[PDB]
Amino acid sequence: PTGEVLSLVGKLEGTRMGDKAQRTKPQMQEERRAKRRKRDEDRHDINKIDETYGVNVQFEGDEDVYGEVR
Amino acid sequence: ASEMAGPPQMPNDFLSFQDIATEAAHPIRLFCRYIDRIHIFFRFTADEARDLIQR
Amino acid sequence: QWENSFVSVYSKDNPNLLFNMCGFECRILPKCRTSYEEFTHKDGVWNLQNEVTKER
Repeated sequence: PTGEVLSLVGKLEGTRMGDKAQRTKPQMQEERRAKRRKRDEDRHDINKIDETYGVNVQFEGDEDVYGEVR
Repeated sequence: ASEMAGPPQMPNDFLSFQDIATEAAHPIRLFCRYIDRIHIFFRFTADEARDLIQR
Repeated sequence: QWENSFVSVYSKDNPNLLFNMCGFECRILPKCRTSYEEFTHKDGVWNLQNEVTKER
């Protein structure tokens, strides 16, 4: 059996195309929901250079972090 | 061309027509233009077919 | 050029139509013309219906 790959014609009637084809799930859904909830909380709360050397802040795809369909 | 593109004020879809009679009146009923491939489809009446054969 | 073209005819004589499509040869056959033991066994065909008749 391992010598060569058998032709599909013999086992064609075994099953159908995409018999075990399952759709995918979104990634970081919980994190996106948390970001959306925090942003909505801030939104409804809003609606309702010193001489120090270290004063300046430390200034260190296609995924919607906010989780809202623009 | 106007039938297959619709009036300028009322554009049509890819494969559609203003009315069944309007599409069926002309010899051509469907046109598809690829980058170089052309596809056309006629529904020819018997008298028109005989006239074309004679011509 | 005729040497590199394709024509298909459907009438009382020829019951099928041939399309080359986008590099895929597909033949359309109406159900109202021939039965030939019609059945739903293979997935290589496509079921096409009418808007009003709502039947294959």
